[PDB]
Amino acid sequence: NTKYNKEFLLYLAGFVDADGSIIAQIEPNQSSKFKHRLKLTFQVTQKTQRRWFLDKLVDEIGVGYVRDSGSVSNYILSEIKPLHNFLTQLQPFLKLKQKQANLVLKIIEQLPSAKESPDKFLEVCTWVDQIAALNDSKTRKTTSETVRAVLD
Amino acid sequence: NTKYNKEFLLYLAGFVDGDGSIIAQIEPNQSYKFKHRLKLTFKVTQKTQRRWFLDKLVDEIGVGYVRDEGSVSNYILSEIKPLRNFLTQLQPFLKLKQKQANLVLKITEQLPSAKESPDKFLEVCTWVDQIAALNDSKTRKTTSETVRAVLD
DNA sequence: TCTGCCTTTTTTGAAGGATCCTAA
DNA sequence: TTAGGATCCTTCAAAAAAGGCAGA
Ligand SMILES: [Ca+2]
Ligand SMILES: [Ca+2]
Repeated sequence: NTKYNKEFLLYLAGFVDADGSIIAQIEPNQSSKFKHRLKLTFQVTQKTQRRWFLDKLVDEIGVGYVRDSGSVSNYILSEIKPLHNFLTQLQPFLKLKQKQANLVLKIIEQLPSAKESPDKFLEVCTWVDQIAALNDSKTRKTTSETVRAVLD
Repeated sequence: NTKYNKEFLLYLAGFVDGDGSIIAQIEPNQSYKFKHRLKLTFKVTQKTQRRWFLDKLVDEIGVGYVRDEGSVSNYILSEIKPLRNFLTQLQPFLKLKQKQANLVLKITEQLPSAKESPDKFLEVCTWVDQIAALNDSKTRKTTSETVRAVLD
């Protein structure tokens, strides 16, 4: 558990509320127990000319990585434990994405029990739905109702 | 002056570096002495469903206003004196738009003596050029060299 | 099985301007 | 003339997903 300084988290929270994204997904997958799995991603996007800003963020957060997608680059953090540690410390300072971060934390904490009960899995999938509802969601396909249908 | 608190300025600088814009323009208009005027705008854009965020900004900055543009809204500050007071305080905390902020402050400081000679109006115009260079400029038309219709 | 990373796509929600109006 | 506001336009630079591979 890296501890992050407060002035860093305040500025970063403003920047995340603006250019960042807290993304929760349900992905069909026949080899997982309930034929789906959850993905949680913290992302900060920026034009590739300013990839230096994202490279410095990776140094400061101490985990995650930067990838180029031609025109733009993204800082990505997905690994569950460091994602939990990071969002736990950022969320107090968030204003537009606070609810999404707290949902992600709730999901992460219930993950252990999600993976042994289909109705607990479903409940967690409804929290994913709530995240997407708070985001500017436009291309989403798999929802908790997709999961419920498939569970037979 | 209105003296802003530190935690407000940290968060806002991150938000501004993300969704904000520090804009300097040279507008052609035959009724100004030099056939142009300088226009300086601090802008924060957000989707209109989140216009309450921008309304709150008016209250916290204590000047400026919010304009609905249909799909998105903008907080706008361009009145020269409060703009100068606000950017002076925000500038230290900016990381992507710090130079643009300092150019606007520099221009503002010279405006008075700008409206009193060619050569020095043109000089200020090159400082506008430099802010546009720092921005992701894509639709700019009137530059300092356009202003060389001051040539007679 | 489970997780984290890789690749790619969609559609804006921003950014960064240009131009027009009007009082004092 | 001037400052500040009002209307508008362009072109992305973001956001927010989708789908897939493979090592553990
Ligand atoms: Ca944004
Ligand atoms: Ca941005």
